[PDB]
Amino acid sequence: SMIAAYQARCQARVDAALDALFVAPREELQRLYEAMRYSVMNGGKRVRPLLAYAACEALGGAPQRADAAACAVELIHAYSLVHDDLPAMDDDDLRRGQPTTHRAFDEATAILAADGLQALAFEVLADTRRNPQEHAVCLEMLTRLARAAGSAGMVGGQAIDLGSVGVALDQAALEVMHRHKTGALIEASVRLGALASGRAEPASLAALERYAEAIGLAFQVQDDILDVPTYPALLGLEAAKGYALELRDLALAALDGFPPSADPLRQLARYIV
Amino acid sequence: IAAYQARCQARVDAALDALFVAPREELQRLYEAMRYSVMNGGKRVRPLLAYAACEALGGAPQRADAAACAVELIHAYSLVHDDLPAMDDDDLRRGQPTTHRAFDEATAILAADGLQALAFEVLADTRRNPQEHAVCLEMLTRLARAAGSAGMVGGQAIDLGSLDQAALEVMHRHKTGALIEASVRLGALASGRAEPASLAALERYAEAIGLAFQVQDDILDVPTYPALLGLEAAKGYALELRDLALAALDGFPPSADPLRQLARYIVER
Ligand SMILES: CCCCCN(C)CCC(O)(P(=O)(O)O)P(=O)(O)O
Ligand SMILES: CCCCCN(C)CCC(O)(P(=O)(O)O)P(=O)(O)O
Ligand SMILES: CCCCCN(C)CCC(O)(P(=O)(O)O)P(=O)(O)O
Ligand SMILES: CCCCCN(C)CCC(O)(P(=O)(O)O)P(=O)(O)O
Ligand SMILES: CCCCCN(C)CCC(O)(P(=O)(O)O)P(=O)(O)O
Ligand SMILES: [Mg+2]
Ligand SMILES: [Mg+2]
Ligand SMILES: [Mg+2]
Ligand SMILES: [Mg+2]
Ligand SMILES: [Mg+2]
Ligand SMILES: [Mg+2]
Ligand SMILES: [Mg+2]
Ligand SMILES: [Mg+2]
Ligand SMILES: [Mg+2]
Repeated sequence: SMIAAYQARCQARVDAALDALFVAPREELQRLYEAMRYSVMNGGKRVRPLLAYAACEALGGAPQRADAAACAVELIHAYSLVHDDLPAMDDDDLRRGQPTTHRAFDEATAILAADGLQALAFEVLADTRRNPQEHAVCLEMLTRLARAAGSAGMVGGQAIDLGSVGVALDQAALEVMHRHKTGALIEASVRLGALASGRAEPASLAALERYAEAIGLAFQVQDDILDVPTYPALLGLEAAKGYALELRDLALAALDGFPPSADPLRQLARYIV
Repeated sequence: IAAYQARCQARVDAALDALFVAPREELQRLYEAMRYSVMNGGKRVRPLLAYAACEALGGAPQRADAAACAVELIHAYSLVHDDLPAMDDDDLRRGQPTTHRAFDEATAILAADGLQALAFEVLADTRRNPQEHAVCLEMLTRLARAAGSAGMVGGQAIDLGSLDQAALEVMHRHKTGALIEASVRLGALASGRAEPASLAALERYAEAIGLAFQVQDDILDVPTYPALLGLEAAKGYALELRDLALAALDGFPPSADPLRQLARYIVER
């Protein structure tokens, strides 16, 4: 499809940029940097960089402008996975059939590698060579990423998730959890791409945020459907399917008035379901 | 400078205290862990440095509030992770349960991850850190490079990956030097009066004191400086480091006295 090709292009672009980020400054840091590289260069689909690139092109921006945004979101994503896999959390030996970072290396090294990837995400956005936007915009990007990645966003989601082991969640609570744990970063990816366009305005940003909210949930509902507290458990399988379609429609409706260059976002919304 | 310290401490604690309000109820416990990890009665050396660097260059100290917060937030998150079972495995810090004991291990990992996000948030926030934009960006750049795999986190890995004196110093310069230097650099930037020669002088200062802390702590506890150099020679080196710090400040005006007093204080403990 058009979306499969767009994804492959986004993936190649962000991987080339990311690949350059993992050279140890000196020899004693080689293994730390190898763990960082292992944690990022893992053949991931790069959905968050796709969203950044696509939001940028949806507002008329050349996609290379969003390279730093794309790297930063993926660096936050990657660090999150390394921490999530740790024995204190999900305790997973494998991710996509490969040894998790703490399994490949060791637990200390994985914690640190990921800590350094979070630093690096902020580094790339603050770096005016790598992220050559107007200064006020670089700062806004950093602000939005920090709020999305932190205790009010993604890390908060993780805490909500750990804090409801034992509790039977209803749909509202499930959605609170999801909106933090994954929504915040998906929204930031769209917001930061849009900012990288050089043409953001408040109406277009707010529309793109409605898009991001809808697709972020649509991802979760559809994943649950395909794995068949989950959406099908709550609603039954057919009604979950209906809801996935309702979310796709909300996303497409949010893009009303956008030009043909927003097609990749429209295509993705449909693809998800 | 015990009184200057206590003032820096009260200033930064007031600003930090305001950062730990959970946006909603489901996040209360996370935010409590964050607070517990920061509001721990720490001496706030890094904020003292940021404030004092700012004043050394003629800047009113409140201009450095965000820098002070950011460096302390990085410092605090680093302690939580350093205390974990996979690293130093400490049950206590300053006689109190470590965050992973008071709460739980996942919560401690997460609380600290959110402190690191928050440090960058505070510097990028033009209300809390109201400098010129290019200066905000430069502060963020320097903190990110200092906190990350090329600085502080690198130092942790070097330590775990381990010694002659050169190698000990490589380790220290990453593990603690990078963040001490960033604290001084960020305060200096917050002054609005930074210039390259002064920034370079202040960096020499920070390099010297960072090491002076480590040398003197090893001396007092008697791969340590006394083991490596001999006890009396380590004492000599501590003085040498203090003098390098004071020399780096030669030609700064009287408002740099707090930095001078700290250099002496370190080696007089
Ligand atoms: C540490 C913050 C992570 C926030 C959510 N991540 C996407 C976690 C990764 C997951 O999607 P994954 O299935 O483990 O990949 P989880 O089910 O554990 O939530
Ligand atoms: C080895 C293949 C395992 C399953 C692969 N996907 C389900 C992983 C995607 C995820 O991590 P996510 O939480 O769905 O986004 P999941 O939890 O569904 O697994
Ligand atoms: C990422 C970790 C960087 C932290 C560097 N030090 C401040 C850690 C704390 C120590 O000083 P502490 O004595 O545990 O407080 P350490 O001796 O373990 O280095
Ligand atoms: C295996 C340790 C080699 C690194 C240097 N030290 C001896 C570690 C011990 C410390 O971190 P600790 O706080 O005493 O555990 P120190 O502050 O003495 O450096
Ligand atoms: C780099 C600033 C040093 C400030 C003094 N330290 C807190 C003294 C205590 C130590 O030596 P200790 O291992 O706690 O005894 P640390 O490793 O924490 O530095
Ligand atoms: Mg998980
Ligand atoms: Mg998991
Ligand atoms: Mg999962
Ligand atoms: Mg320790
Ligand atoms: Mg340690
Ligand atoms: Mg200590
Ligand atoms: Mg020491
Ligand atoms: Mg120690
Ligand atoms: Mg010791």
